[PDB]
Amino acid sequence: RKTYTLTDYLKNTYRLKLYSLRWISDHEYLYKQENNILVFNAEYGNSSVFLENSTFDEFGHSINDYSISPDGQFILLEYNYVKQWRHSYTASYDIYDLNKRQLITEERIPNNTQWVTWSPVGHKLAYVWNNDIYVKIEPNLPSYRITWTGKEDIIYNGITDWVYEEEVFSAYSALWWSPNGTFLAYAQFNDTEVPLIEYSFYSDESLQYPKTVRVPYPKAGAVNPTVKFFVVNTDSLSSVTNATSIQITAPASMLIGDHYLCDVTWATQERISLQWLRRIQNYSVMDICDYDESSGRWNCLVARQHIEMSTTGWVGRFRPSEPHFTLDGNSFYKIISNEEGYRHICYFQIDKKDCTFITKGTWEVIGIEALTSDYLYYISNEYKGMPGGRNLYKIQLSDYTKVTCLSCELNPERCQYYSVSFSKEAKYYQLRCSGPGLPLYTLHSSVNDKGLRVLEDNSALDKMLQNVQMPSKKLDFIILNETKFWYQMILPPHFDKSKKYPLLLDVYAGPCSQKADTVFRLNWATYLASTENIIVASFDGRGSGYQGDKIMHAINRRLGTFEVEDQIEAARQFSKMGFVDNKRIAIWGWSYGGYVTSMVLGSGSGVFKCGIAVAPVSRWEYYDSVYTERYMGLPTPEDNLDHYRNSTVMSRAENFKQVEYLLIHGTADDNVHFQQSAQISKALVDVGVDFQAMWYTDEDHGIASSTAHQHIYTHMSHFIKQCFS
Amino acid sequence: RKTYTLTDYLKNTYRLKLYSLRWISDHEYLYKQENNILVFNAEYGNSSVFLENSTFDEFGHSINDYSISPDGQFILLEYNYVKQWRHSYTASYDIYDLNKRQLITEERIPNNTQWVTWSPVGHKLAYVWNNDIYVKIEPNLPSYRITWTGKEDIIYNGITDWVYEEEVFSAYSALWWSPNGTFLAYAQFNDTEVPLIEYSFYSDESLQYPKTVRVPYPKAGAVNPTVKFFVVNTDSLSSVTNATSIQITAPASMLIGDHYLCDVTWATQERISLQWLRRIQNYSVMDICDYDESSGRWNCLVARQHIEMSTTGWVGRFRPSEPHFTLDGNSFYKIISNEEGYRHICYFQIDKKDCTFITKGTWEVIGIEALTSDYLYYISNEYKGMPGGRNLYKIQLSDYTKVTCLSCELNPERCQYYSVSFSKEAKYYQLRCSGPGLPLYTLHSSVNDKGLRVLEDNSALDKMLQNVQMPSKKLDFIILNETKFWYQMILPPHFDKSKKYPLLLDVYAGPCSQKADTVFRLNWATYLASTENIIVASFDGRGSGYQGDKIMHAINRRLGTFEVEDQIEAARQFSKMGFVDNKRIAIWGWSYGGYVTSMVLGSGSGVFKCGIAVAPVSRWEYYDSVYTERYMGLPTPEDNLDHYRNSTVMSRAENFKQVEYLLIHGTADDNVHFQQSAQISKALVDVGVDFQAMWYTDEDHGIASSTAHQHIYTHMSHFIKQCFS
Amino acid sequence: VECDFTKLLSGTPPQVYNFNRLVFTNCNYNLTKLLSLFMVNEFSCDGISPDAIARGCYSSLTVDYFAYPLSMKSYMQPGSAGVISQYNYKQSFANPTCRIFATAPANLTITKPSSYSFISKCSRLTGDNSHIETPIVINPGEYSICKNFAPNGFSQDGDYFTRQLSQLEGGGILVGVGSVTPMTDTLQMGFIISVQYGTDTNSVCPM
Ligand SMILES: *[C@@H]1O[C@H](CO)[C@@H](O[C@@H]2O[C@H](CO)[C@@H](O)[C@H](O)[C@H]2NC(C)=O)[C@H](O)[C@H]1NC(C)=O
Ligand SMILES: *[C@@H]1O[C@H](CO)[C@@H](O[C@@H]2O[C@H](CO)[C@@H](O)[C@H](O)[C@H]2NC(C)=O)[C@H](O)[C@H]1NC(C)=O
Ligand SMILES: *[C@@H]1O[C@H](CO)[C@@H](O[C@@H]2O[C@H](CO)[C@@H](O)[C@H](O)[C@H]2NC(C)=O)[C@H](O)[C@H]1NC(C)=O
Ligand SMILES: *[C@@H]1O[C@H](CO)[C@@H](O)[C@H](O)[C@H]1NC(C)=O
Ligand SMILES: *[C@@H]1O[C@H](CO)[C@@H](O)[C@H](O)[C@H]1NC(C)=O
Ligand SMILES: *[C@@H]1O[C@H](CO)[C@@H](O)[C@H](O)[C@H]1NC(C)=O
Ligand SMILES: *[C@@H]1O[C@H](CO)[C@@H](O)[C@H](O)[C@H]1NC(C)=O
Ligand SMILES: *[C@@H]1O[C@H](CO)[C@@H](O)[C@H](O)[C@H]1NC(C)=O
Ligand SMILES: *[C@@H]1O[C@H](CO)[C@@H](O)[C@H](O)[C@H]1NC(C)=O
Ligand SMILES: *[C@@H]1O[C@H](CO)[C@@H](O)[C@H](O)[C@H]1NC(C)=O
Repeated sequence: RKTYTLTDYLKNTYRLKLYSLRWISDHEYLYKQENNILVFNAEYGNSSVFLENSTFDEFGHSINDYSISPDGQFILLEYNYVKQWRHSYTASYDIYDLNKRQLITEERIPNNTQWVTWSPVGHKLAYVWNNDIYVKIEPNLPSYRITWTGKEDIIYNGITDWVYEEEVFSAYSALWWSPNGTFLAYAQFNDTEVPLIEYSFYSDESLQYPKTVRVPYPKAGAVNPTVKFFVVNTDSLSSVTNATSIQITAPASMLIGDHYLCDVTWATQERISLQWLRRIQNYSVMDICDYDESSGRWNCLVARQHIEMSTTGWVGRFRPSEPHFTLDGNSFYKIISNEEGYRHICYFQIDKKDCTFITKGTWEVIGIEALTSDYLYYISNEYKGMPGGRNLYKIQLSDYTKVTCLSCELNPERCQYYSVSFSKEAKYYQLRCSGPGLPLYTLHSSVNDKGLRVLEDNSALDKMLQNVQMPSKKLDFIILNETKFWYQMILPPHFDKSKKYPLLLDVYAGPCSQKADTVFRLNWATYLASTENIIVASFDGRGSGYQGDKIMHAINRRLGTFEVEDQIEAARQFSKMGFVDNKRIAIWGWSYGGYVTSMVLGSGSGVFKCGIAVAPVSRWEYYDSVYTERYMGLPTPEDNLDHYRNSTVMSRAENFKQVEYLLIHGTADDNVHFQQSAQISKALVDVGVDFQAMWYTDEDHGIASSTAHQHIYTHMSHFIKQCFS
Repeated sequence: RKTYTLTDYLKNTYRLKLYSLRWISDHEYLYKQENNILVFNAEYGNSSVFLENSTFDEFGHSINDYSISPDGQFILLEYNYVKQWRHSYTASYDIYDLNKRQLITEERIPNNTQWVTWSPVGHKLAYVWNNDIYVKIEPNLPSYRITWTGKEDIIYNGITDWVYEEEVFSAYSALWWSPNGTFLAYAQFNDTEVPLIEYSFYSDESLQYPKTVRVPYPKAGAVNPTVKFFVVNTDSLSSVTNATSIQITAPASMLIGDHYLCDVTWATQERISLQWLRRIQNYSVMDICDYDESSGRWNCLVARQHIEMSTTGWVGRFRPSEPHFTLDGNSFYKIISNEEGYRHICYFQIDKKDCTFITKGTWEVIGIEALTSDYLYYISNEYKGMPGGRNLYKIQLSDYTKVTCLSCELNPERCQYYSVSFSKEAKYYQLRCSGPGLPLYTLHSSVNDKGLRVLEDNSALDKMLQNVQMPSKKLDFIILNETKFWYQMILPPHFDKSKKYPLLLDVYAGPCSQKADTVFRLNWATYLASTENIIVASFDGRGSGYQGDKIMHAINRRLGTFEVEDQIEAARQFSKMGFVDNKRIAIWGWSYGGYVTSMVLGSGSGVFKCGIAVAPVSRWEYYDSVYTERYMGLPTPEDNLDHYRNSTVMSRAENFKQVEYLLIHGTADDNVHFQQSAQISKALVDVGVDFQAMWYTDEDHGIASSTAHQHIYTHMSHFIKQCFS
Repeated sequence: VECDFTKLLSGTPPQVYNFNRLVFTNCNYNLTKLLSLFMVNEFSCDGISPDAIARGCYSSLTVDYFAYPLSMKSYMQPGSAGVISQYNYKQSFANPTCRIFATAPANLTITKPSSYSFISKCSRLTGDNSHIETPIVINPGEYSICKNFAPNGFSQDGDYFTRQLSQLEGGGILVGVGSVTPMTDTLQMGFIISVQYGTDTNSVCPM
């Protein structure tokens, strides 16, 4: 047969089909077939054409994306999409009336719009243009300006800046709609004193002078942005008078120093749940926060604040979790750490400090997916004791002892990694599968837990891949002095433990990182294992999440010590197996994985022979404040400065004389700047180490442009084959 | 025996001794032994002491350089030396009396001063501090200010900006002293509208946010700095009145467009000879200006303008040459191109348009070293018809047919490349040789061309080199369709004509460049030939400058066409010889060997296996105006836009698939920016060509830092060794 | 009817090249008023020169006032070939006229200019490569062709202006260069007065 090749990987010869649907009601979802937007009745499976492929009626602009009004009488049409950052972008929009037949040309949305969203109930639009919020009650009618203080790279009204988008909110939208769409709550940011990063973006070939990109970027220990929270009443808007935004001030526990806003959530139609966090990310306070009809203000009591703390580490996995409120709003459910360290579900009341654990065990709850009046649906890694898997469970809110798994036994030898999408009111749900087998989408009924139909079983790929020689996958554990840590190995086809194979140790080793999961992937490791007969292994040591806060918080204030040593010990225990060739061992990464690769390769261990560090981290004083000050503290002499200086790659530059090192970095990188590789190179030069470098001009952290994405992996493949001969 | 190892090169194990002297008078010069400034008597050589080794003047500040006063009563000591560009720096100066033995502690020269110079006779200092010019009539006396209109990066009074310093003047000093020192003549440059180039300087491991370096740099076709020329009378300086300067305007034949100022030279003590260049460097006007006592101004007459046109190309080898005036100041000798196209000395009268050529032949004079009342000394490549050899001749001013060679028969087998240093009044001269043998310095009496003594024989290095295997060197010619083109080969030790040898072909191929001459060198080619047994050949094709104006002006407006094909044809001719291995042939060069190497590899010839381009030029619109506009004209659709766009490395990227490429560039490069290599790498990624790259952090064009200079050659010598198996 | 003399000291005086030529017709004049108003530094009227021109009758009277530094009085004296008499202004000795110099204190209502200016180089570039430079001398009493680049005054010394003359002017580029003397502490005025006899139109007469 044939094998997975670089041509098959970089051209996507073998593709995974995905059934991306979009619920709009209790029983209907919208699926986009050839170009038509369909509507499927979920109980029987019959379909009807919601909008025929008239998208070429415009014909002047290709439609990047669409958004149906929740009631179903309008639709937005993106075009001229331009990407700024991972989540940020700009586009131009058109509104198409699904009722008459006609595209609206009256008071159109501006061209350089930054964000646009629909009200959850109705057909009201709020959009951001030039860092300012405008609200359209009717698509025909003009828009009312809300905020007048927007400025470029200074004040962000309704959208997040670089640091919040990248780390805190993980999104570009900083405006939230009330459940009825009555209130519009948004957050304003202020980057006046935040220092700017500057790098050269050259151009396409025809620009004489390279341009400079200046982004407000706070580095570890530098000035952070400032946030403000406002809530608007959209029903009382008028053209004659400017809108009135009522500020909700942070609780007294946060105002003493520097703090973050980390969550917003609407409990009732009039009760917000703001969640604040401090720059010293040990302490968070939630504000169950109400509205007065008579006063019109949001007075926000102190008896309803809920404090979460962490003595050992930091609050949350990457952030404090989100409350899943009960319908009446007098209770909510949330995932917090127990006394044993594992994260489980607390029943809270808004007026009581204590929570009751409805779940407990030596596992964690990854998320609460749906909450009904009688049952709570959550994703857990309880089944089989494997942190890799993620199955779906439900609990009776009346009797917490009754737990039923809705997806453990559906397809046990093929699906072990589930994701669920729930219809409104949680009547039907689509169980997405990606586990140890080709993905499988199925539609289920919440009334009786019965499988209605198989949406996409990926049967054509199961026929194409019986002609290819495909790698295996192993998932097991190794005991480190009391504890079991999980590793994965992508074994070559026709694997034989009698013979020795090379080993490339794929590394991320980031804090709260799952790397030995159960997902099925088709990537560069499939190439290596199938064609080059390399073993590509990954390991989860100290600092990895989903196994408790004892493992996760083990690297607290000591980034770059236990991550590195666990990877080196994992490589040693791999090499002391019967099928790993001791001489040929390598390691690589793209991120904190690149940091770990550099700090493992320049540690003098002698285990490894070779290594690639794509977009690595060198110092933690070069990276942003939110990410580094969560795991390492401030870089001041009194708190933590010995370890901001004593764990750097350039302090190990004399140990690179024993390894072959490839250092790759894109020259226009916002996230992990080019500085962090440009100084690794300088430190390596100053000591006399020969290393191979490569720069990808105008590329960013995730080098993903098709030409650059093929170049990076062909270059890395050549380097690996040279290292392994 | 040993060989010449990379350690022997990067560590300067074998070091050539120099004999650098300063003629302070007509018969005495100041050598410098261990640290002692010794004054020698030329006729006898008995060496009395001038300043003892006890240099604790500032007690800790290392003295970077010294400058004895012309009268000998003071010494200028410089320290705190900070380099800016190839010819620019800022330092701190303290004066030290030799009449007394006391360091001057009153009215000192400020700490960060750009250029300091003495008067030609007497003790006056003129220094440029913060782009402004000051004069000290007495070293222990407060300064006088001349210019009040100096701003950083905009207006330069008495110093040159980047572009004039790099090309027009090749010096940081734009202030000139009269033969007395009565007047001081300076130039003002205005960079208000010249666009800036911005690149990043990381500058340390400690610097959290990388710095941005902004330099005023006119790229080809952009706005260009202006020039104003002033002369100030130093003998009339007072504190009560700010100094007055007399401006001299360019001739009106230069005022119709854009122009340069390419030369300034003093004829008499009241007569300055300015020499301008039109922006299209086909035209040039030389202007003799006479100080008018009654008017107080400087009258530049029309009948004394001497215009030099070059119909077939640019004027001058790199810029129009300087006059060599006589004592009376009513005539001068200048090197201009004759009718046959060979640059010879022609004798001008001040007030007559015609001049009379005094030398003729199929060769070129390189410079007029000294002009005595009865003789004129010049350096020519006439001897034996070798363009790569320089010798010294004298020609009698009374009879032009009497020419003697003063340095032809001194040591023919060992010296064929000469440079002379003439004493004041031209009564003694030192012959500095660097010919086929080791460098050899001698002192001669001008009275009857006697040979006094051998100052430096380099006899220790000879004995050191008698025990290593040193390469040969062959300097011959090949004929191309009618003409004679000269090449050189660094032949390995024990060179055998029967055996096949790999060929590396060092390139500059710059316009008016000699790459096959007789100079003795110890460099990377010596390593290659000695240890690796690699022939390192260099070829003089069309565009070389000491063979006539028909060879040199052939690449006029045609850069990248003949320079590139001549090297490929030279490689084919070398392959026809028996000793060259045709499979292993490589090419390389530094930025214009870089341009030519990139263009040769991206041409589909198939001759060359691999190439190294160091700091290469990519596109001629990315480069400065003075250099590029000299050889190519303006990048406008009327003049030469077509060949500006047809001579790019980027448009040759599809032919790079048959080549192995190493692309090296320093990220802080100011001359040939990192934009060049960034745009090459982008163009080879966008089409799918695999290549190797390396960046050097904080490094300028001439990578010279000891660690980086050691790293680049160790990297390149590994790439070459991999190419040649 | 009177020959209005207020206009000479009205406003800011012009430069030497851009003089305001002046004419009187059928009026009455008193030169003694001008002499009393302006302290005279030098008085070198040539030709008829009756120690003044305030008693003779004429067809018309001409004034060519300009602001000039006293330092350069020699260039405008007769028989000179300096830059002033070549490109800026030459006195018209063909007809009855003479020369007057004065200076102005703060007591006067006159406003000082920015600085004194004069033309240094006014040339005609012809030939391929624009190589022949043929100076344009000016006939007496005529404006220089290089006046129109900066009529009010020259900004800084060393200004390189240019213009392409039409086939009527003679062809070729016209390069004009101006020189700026730094402004003196005290203002100065220079007058060149031309008197013309009328054979049958002798109207202008003294009071
Ligand atoms: C340096 O050059 C600049 C521009 O060539 C000069 O600035 C100009 O000054 C004039 C004088 O009024 C203005 O009208 C222009 O608008 C200015 N141009 C600009 C600012 O771009 C400047 O005066 C020169 N400096 C000198 C001669 O010392
Ligand atoms: C010479 O001229 C310069 C012109 O710059 C004078 O320096 C300026 O003097 C004024 C006061 O009238 C200050 O406001 C400026 O700041 C000065 N310029 C600078 C660059 O400092 C200088 O004073 C004059 N010299 C004499 C002796 O009058
Ligand atoms: C060189 O220096 C001498 C004096 O050392 C100058 O002699 C005087 O120069 C001035 C002009 O600046 C004349 O007006 C004097 O008549 C000269 N003789 C004296 C003062 O005795 C000589 O001119 C200088 N050379 C120049 C300025 O070219
Ligand atoms: C957006 O730009 C296009 C031109 O590409 C223009 O036709 C259109 O009117 C613009 N729309 C708005 C809302 O300004
Ligand atoms: C933003 O910050 C600046 C300085 O920190 C402050 O002056 C301003 O009031 C803040 N708020 C704004 C601009 O709305
Ligand atoms: C710093 O040095 C080593 C490694 O660099 C580290 O293990 C040690 O604990 C640190 N010590 C101090 C005093 O910071
Ligand atoms: C060399 O000797 C001569 C006399 O022979 C003497 O005048 C001269 O000063 C000496 N030179 C030095 C530098 O002492
Ligand atoms: C300067 O003094 C003598 C010169 O003969 C000798 O010791 C040496 O060259 C110098 N001394 C030092 C300490 O450099
Ligand atoms: C230069 O700086 C040093 C240290 O700041 C100071 O002592 C000295 O006086 C300065 N010299 C001058 C000329 O400014
Ligand atoms: C120089 O170049 C210009 C423009 O390319 C051309 O007009 C001229 O004839 C050339 N030769 C001379 C001598 O100016």
